[PDB]
Amino acid sequence: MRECISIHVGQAGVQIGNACWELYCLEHGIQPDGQMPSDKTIGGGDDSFNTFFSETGAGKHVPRAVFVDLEPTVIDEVRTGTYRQLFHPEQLITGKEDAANNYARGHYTIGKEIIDLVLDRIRKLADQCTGLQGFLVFHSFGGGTGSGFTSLLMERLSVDYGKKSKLEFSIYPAPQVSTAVVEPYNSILTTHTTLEHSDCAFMVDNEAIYDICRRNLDIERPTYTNLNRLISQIVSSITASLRFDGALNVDLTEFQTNLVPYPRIHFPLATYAPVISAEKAYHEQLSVAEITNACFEPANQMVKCDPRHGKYMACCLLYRGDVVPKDVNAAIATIKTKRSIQFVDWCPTGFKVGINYQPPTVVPGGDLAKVQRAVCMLSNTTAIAEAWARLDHKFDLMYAKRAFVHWYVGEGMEEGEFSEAREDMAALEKDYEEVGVDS
Amino acid sequence: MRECISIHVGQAGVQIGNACWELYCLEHGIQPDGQMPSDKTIGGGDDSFNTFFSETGAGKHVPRAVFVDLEPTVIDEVRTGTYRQLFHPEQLITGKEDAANNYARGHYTIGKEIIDLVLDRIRKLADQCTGLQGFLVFHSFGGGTGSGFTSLLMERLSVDYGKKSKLEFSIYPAPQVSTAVVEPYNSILTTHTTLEHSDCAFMVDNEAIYDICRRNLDIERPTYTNLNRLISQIVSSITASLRFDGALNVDLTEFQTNLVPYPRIHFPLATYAPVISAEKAYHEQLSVAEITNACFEPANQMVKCDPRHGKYMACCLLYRGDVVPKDVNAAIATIKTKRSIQFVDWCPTGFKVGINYQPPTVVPGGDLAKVQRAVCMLSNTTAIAEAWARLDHKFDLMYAKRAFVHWYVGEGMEEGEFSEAREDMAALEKDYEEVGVDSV
Amino acid sequence: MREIVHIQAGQCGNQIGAKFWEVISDEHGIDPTGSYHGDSDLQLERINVYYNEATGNKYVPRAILVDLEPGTMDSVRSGPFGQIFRPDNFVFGQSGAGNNWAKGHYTEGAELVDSVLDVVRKESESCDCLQGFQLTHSLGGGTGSGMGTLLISKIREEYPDRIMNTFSVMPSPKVSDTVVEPYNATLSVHQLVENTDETYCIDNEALYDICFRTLKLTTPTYGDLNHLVSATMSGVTTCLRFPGQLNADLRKLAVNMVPFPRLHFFMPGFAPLTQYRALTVPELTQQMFDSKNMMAACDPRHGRYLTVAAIFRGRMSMKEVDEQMLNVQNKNSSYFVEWIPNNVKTAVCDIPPRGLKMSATFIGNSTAIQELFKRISEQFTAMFRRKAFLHWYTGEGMDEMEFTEAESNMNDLVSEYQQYQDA
Amino acid sequence: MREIVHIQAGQCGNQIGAKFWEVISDEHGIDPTGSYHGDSDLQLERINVYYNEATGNKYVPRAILVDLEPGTMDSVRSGPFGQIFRPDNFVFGQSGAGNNWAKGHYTEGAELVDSVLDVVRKESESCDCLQGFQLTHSLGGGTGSGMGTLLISKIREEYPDRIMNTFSVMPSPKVSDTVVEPYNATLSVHQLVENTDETYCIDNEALYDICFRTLKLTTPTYGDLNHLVSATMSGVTTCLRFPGQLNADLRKLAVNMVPFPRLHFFMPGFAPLLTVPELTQQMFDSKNMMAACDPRHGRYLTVAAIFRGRMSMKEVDEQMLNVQNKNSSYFVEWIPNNVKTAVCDIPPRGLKMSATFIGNSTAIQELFKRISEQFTAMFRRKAFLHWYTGEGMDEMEFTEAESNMNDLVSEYQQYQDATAD
Ligand SMILES: Nc1nc2c(ncn2[C@@H]2O[C@H](COP(=O)(O)OP(=O)(O)OP(=O)(O)O)[C@@H](O)[C@H]2O)c(=O)[nH]1
Ligand SMILES: Nc1nc2c(ncn2[C@@H]2O[C@H](COP(=O)(O)OP(=O)(O)OP(=O)(O)O)[C@@H](O)[C@H]2O)c(=O)[nH]1
Ligand SMILES: COc1cc2c(c(OC)c1OC)-c1ccc(OC)c(=O)cc1[C@@H](NC(C)=O)CC2
Ligand SMILES: COc1cc2c(c(OC)c1OC)-c1ccc(OC)c(=O)cc1[C@@H](NC(C)=O)CC2
Ligand SMILES: Nc1nc2c(ncn2[C@@H]2O[C@H](COP(=O)(O)OP(=O)(O)O)[C@@H](O)[C@H]2O)c(=O)[nH]1
Ligand SMILES: Nc1nc2c(ncn2[C@@H]2O[C@H](COP(=O)(O)OP(=O)(O)O)[C@@H](O)[C@H]2O)c(=O)[nH]1
Ligand SMILES: [Ca+2]
Ligand SMILES: [Ca+2]
Ligand SMILES: [Mg+2]
Ligand SMILES: [Mg+2]
Ligand SMILES: [Mg+2]
Ligand SMILES: [Mg+2]
Repeated sequence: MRECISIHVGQAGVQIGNACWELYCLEHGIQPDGQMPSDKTIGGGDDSFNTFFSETGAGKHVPRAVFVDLEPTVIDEVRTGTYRQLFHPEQLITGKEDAANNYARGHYTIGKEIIDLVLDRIRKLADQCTGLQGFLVFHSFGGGTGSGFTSLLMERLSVDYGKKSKLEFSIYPAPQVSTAVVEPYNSILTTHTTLEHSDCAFMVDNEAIYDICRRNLDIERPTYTNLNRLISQIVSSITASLRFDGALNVDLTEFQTNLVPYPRIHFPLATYAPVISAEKAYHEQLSVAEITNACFEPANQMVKCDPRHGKYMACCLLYRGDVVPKDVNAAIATIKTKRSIQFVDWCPTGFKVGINYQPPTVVPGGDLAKVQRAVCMLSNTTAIAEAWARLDHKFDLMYAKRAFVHWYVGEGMEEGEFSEAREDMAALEKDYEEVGVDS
Repeated sequence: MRECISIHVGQAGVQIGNACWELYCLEHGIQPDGQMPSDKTIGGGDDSFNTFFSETGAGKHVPRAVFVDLEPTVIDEVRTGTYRQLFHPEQLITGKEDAANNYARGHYTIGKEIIDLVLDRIRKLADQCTGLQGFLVFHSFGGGTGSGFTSLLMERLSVDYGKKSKLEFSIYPAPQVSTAVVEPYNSILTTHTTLEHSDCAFMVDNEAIYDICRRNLDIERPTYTNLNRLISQIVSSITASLRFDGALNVDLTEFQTNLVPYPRIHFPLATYAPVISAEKAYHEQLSVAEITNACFEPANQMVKCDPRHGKYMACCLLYRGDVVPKDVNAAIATIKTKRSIQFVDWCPTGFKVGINYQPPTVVPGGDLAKVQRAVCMLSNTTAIAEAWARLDHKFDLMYAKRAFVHWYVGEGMEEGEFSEAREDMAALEKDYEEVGVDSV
Repeated sequence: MREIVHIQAGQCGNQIGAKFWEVISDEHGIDPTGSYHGDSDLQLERINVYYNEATGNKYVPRAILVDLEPGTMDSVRSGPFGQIFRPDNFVFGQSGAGNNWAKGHYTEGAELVDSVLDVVRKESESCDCLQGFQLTHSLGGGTGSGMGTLLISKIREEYPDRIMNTFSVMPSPKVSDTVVEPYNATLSVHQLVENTDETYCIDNEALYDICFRTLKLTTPTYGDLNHLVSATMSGVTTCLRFPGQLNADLRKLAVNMVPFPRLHFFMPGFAPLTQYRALTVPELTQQMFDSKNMMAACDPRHGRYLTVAAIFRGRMSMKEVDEQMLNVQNKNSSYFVEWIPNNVKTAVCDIPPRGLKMSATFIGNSTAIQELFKRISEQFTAMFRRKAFLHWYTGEGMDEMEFTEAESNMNDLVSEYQQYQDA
Repeated sequence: MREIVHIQAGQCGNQIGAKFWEVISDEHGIDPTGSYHGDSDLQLERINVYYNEATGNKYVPRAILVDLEPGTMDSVRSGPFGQIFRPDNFVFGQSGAGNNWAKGHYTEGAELVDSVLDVVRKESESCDCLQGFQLTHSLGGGTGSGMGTLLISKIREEYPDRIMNTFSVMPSPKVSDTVVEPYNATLSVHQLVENTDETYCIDNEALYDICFRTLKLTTPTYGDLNHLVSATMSGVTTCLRFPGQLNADLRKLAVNMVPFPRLHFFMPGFAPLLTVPELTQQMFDSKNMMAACDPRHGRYLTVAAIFRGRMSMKEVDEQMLNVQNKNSSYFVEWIPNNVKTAVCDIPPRGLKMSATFIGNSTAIQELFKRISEQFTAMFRRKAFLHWYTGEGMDEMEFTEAESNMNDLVSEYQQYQDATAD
């Protein structure tokens, strides 16, 4: 039995984190006070859910998680929330003043003083582990903390937990959803610093989740709550292999074995279907072939891009609910000759498939209708390089005039770290061009 | 705080002093025995009128003033007059023998006998002050005491109070009134000596006041009593900002910033309006528009010069009475198009406006009609150098033959002091030329 | 907890400062005696930012009152909300600065500065997590202009990392007290370009025009001008005083609004200009960007916008708010810099200020502000070329070399602004 | 507090001196017994200028009578107002002067100057604040001429910053007493040019003519001449004795009347001998000059005019301005505004309104030329010099007086021709 410790950094990770653990609890039948009648072994046991929850003599299940934010205002809502009693107080680490959307301030100035305390709190959790497989880091690209403190944490984790795996859930910035002007800077700065300390990273583009909430859920002005409930559905689909009995993606190293053939190109694309409005009293539930066919509609991807003008290096279909292997082969047969699925020539053109018979759980009073079958597709496509190209261009525009640089240099960063990070990104895009395109 | 000590030097200064204080009393409701029934604070207070009146335990309000003259006859009237109970005897200081129209006698021979005593009485007054703001010095240009002793007092005051501010109300001589032949000498002498010790001087040309009393007040031959009552109205308008509180009132030290571009150019030109008689005031009611316009008529000026032939460096309108900004502004816009207000190129072309709500008073039995609104314009204009020129020419006519110079040398002065004073006046005239030339 | 210490210096500094407290005290339901009497918890959730809580559910403005003359001090202490201020925090002298920057910065002000710093230091010790300081003052007098800038330097010396935020009233010949205001203002702009992180330029000329030309007031008073200043001040601090999606403080504001360090002078705007007929959200955004609503006499069209922040207050369609903002941008994109992507941000707030169904507040960082400094500079040189009125300053110990420096430093500022207008 | 010490010396001195007290006592309401019997408060305001206050409101002239012969003061103490004079202040000799300047200045007069001095000193210690002295004497010869100028010189050594004022009567042969009068005049003018601040030149030549031609007197006496002298002296001292709008003493008059130290000899005038226009006009006419000089043969350096009686200030101002403009040629340009005018409420005895004239005019050199002509006629032939050398003098002293009087006339010319630019 191997454990997984989750780390939530900054406002975006803490709230996304709040949402996932709310969902993990509903899925495993754990009460808001940590009780679990489903569990017959009190105070222990080697069940599949024990990878994300530990137990006490009192029969209480506690997420193997740590929340860190450099100001208390967001974690305080977790300390007085519905699952307040589910978290031990030391799992919640808050600071005095935040990083002011400043990567330099979060990584260098405020980060230096709070890093050791966090690593102790993490150690406290690793000690209770008998086979830690590694960490899941939730954070934004744009926040000064989400970008700056995370990359220092990822650096340290590689030292104190060498052999272990680090997986990343990242929120790519989009102006439709509360973004500061300097967020492009923090994004490149943190991507460069963390690029070698993360084995696999799932980007979520707030622009994409935003439109999905508008199109499919009929929400005029989606809020963080709407966005995070849809995000934690995707996250829950990705981690369920770890929390439930199964054979595919049973530990963090299979994500990299199945999804990441080249190390730097460790950015899979999540598509997800079906997203159905709970306000639709009736809505015929789609077939397996239909939900599978939707995984290839750009509308349903966590990042807006066009996978048709790219190449695949790996696809992984994860179904939850009423799905028979027979129907899955049928869809796949069809979607091959229907859609444009280019695979890179040094990779088999195939699909690793997983089926979990327990169907998606929905937060009561949430936006999502319950569905008898859903699928999540993790594909590694050069198409995602589009998100790097858009981001790098915005970086170029401001950096050419040196706008806002003085704020970073003022926290102790050297102006040259901008050029280094950007030069790395300029290489990252090239790695995608050489892998994908041809003459 | 902000307290003003007023020093009245010699006959002109003493007689101007009587008029002013009689009027202040009438403006504040202070009786000739010093009782002010409206004042509820007994023995003290920090009210606006307290900048000029101290208080005693008995509720008497005593002027912050010293009267000094080198002979008694003129002060003796103050000592035995209607306001005799207003001043303490120690405030009224006289010698036995005057300066005989001789600057040298007022600044040296006689003056030295009494200067120490005057400075001691001033000190005593200054010690009753929580924040002495400065001094107001009333004197003539032409008398031996007015010119000689004043210059001595100013020099000493700079030594005892440093750069504490000193303002002059000066009487410029005119033949029509009552001038001696040597008054151009005492004039250039004292102007030169006090120049570096005076922050700001208000000249009142006796010939201007005399002509106004005739044309506007219908007085065949004006006397000193006629001139002083008009002078005191001007003095009252200038100090009104210090003695009265008001929403739209501006302090005189704020005008002083706009009225002194350079240290030596500290001679504003005063104009006052309306100067009308009760016979004429019975018919006409004079608006803000009319009295404002009247300030730009050359014939209403305390000093005889032609502002159309100069350039302005500052214009301050001090209104008192039934006056509101809407009308002031409307008036100034009219003037701003019908008249030749040419400004120098190096300072804005605005008009600074204060408004005191307390209306003008008139002394019972005076010659001025009682009016609902008055204005006093303080302007700084190169035109005023004309007065310097006129006075300098008379000086030159006599000094070219050393006429009467022996009287001054007999008392201890040197011809060198004459030419020195004159050359200063010369520079002063050139200084007025240059401020008027346009920038590069 | 993001506490802000407020300092108001001089006549203007105290009259606008005093109105500011009157307005926000109202919006938060604090009565003149400091007792909460509102109806919503929203009014008390950020109350600790500007108010210190005394025993007895009493709220006291975290404000320090400074002046070299005792008049306006007494004027506020007897005004509407005069009792709400902590008596210990009235620091005032007796001499007065005579509209003389040198008197406020060097001679008379120096004798009183340490007294003010002891109160500043006292209010700061009382802060869980000091955010920064904010100062109200005019630039064309002496106490606000000179002592103000002197305090800003002494405070930056002891609090080198807190945020320095000033509401600075620029002088205008239309509303003038003395002729030396360009002197006092040019010496102060120099200090501000070096020791403040954010400065709202509140131009008296613009205020005059808004009253005269728009509100139809032939004879405007300082009371009419200040009505506009408090409206603006309330709107600019909305996100500090009320809850919303926006978890931001003054530092985050400076990081995103100031692309280059010396260019931290903001153009404020307000709509509707102070009604039975309600305004429409298209109308609020239309006016907010109109030149006639800017509280600084600069035609935005004469230059380019580096950063824009708008704050809408009222119960309104957030969707329509957003649609109208993208229209303006797409309707004026030649007036925004293309090299700062997505540089126009909007915050909405449900609490509308007392008197209006809904309003907008404009905070712009624009190269057009150079027109304001050019104006100040033109009027400075006219006098300085001839050294008019210099003796009021050289007699307080200052030398001409110091005037030459301020003027030079200001022209550079104008040059910097114009270098980014041709990008 | 502006006391004046009056001194009268010699026959003429005590004569005109006595009349001066008759007239000004009548004006102030002082009877011969010294008791005040007037009706106005103006009469007692400046009384202390010429009078001391004795026990029981008794006013005593502040005067000192001096003569080298008892045969005159004997008369003075007999005329009306002879008891008014304080009896100690009589200081009379016995031998006499014999119309001999030298006897009065060097020999006889010296034996007696210490006696007068003690009296002048005693009268001075009495004064709250002494203005100066006024001396009525005569350049005609003897006591007043030679001794009077000795007193001036002795008083000057003890009161050097005080004002020395003389009423000096010039000799004329039409009223002549002695032949040697030209000799005595010149010796005195030599003293007055050096030891007085202001001197009124009362000229017996002009007084004779006024009586004869104007007042049509065939046989004029000293009584008649002196009556003119009194009228003038009452006039020139009006603003000293009454509280007019003028606030001035002897020193303030000197300062405005004497542009150069030696040119301190004035030409008195008086009118009438009736409106403001004629009264002003007669005043600038030669027929009203108490000095045989035509104002139109020289130029006015300075002029003072006092009008007494009830009249309009404005008309006075206008008439005085018109006279100047119509006579502009006869005033120097280099002294701006050199004509001053006072007006006093109360008139003299028996006149509805009078006007007195004090001119400092270069035409006065005619007076001096006249004496110089008669002097140089006698001295040329050495006539009568033994009278003087017999007392101890030498011709040298006679030459200095002449050469000094020549220059005095020469200065008056220099400024008459002086021009301005
Ligand atoms: N999906 C999602 N995005 C969020 C959420 N909160 C913030 N973001 C996004 O994350 C970025 C801002 O990062 P934050 O988490 O607010 O920043 P932080 O880590 O607190 O950093 P500092 O506040 O600068 O210390 C913007 O692009 C936001 O749109 C959230 O709950 N959900
Ligand atoms: N307006 C006005 N001018 C006056 C008054 N008294 C005198 N003067 C003028 O002042 C000048 C003379 O100065 P005074 O004040 O008389 O002389 P003083 O200061 O007493 O000097 P001495 O007596 O010579 O020591 C002349 O030009 C007079 O016209 C007065 O009451 N009012
Ligand atoms: C405390 O109040 C404010 C604080 C901030 C902002 C702001 O303008 C709406 C405020 O209201 C005045 C702000 C504005 C400007 C930005 O750049 C244009 C930005 O990206 C960033 C912001 C704010 N962030 C967002 C996404 O609005 C954070 C800083
Ligand atoms: C004691 O009485 C007199 C005293 C003075 C003057 C005078 O003549 C009118 C007197 O009456 C004889 C006098 C005369 C001459 C002046 O002008 C030459 C002058 O300027 C000055 C004056 C007098 N001043 C005035 C203004 O008249 C002061 C001296
Ligand atoms: N808007 C506004 N401007 C003011 C106010 N009071 C003064 N001013 C302006 O500020 C300048 C004078 O500064 P002031 O505050 O009087 O001087 P201080 O007391 O020395 O700081 C001039 O430009 C005035 O127009 C006020 O209440 N409102
Ligand atoms: N007007 C006038 N002149 C006199 C009188 N007595 C003498 N004189 C003249 O004075 C001159 C003689 O001087 P006087 O006083 O007699 O001689 P003293 O007594 O020796 O000085 C002659 O010119 C006389 O005409 C007099 O009473 N009146
Ligand atoms: Ca268990
Ligand atoms: Ca009182
Ligand atoms: Mg945060
Ligand atoms: Mg006097
Ligand atoms: Mg002011
Ligand atoms: Mg004889």
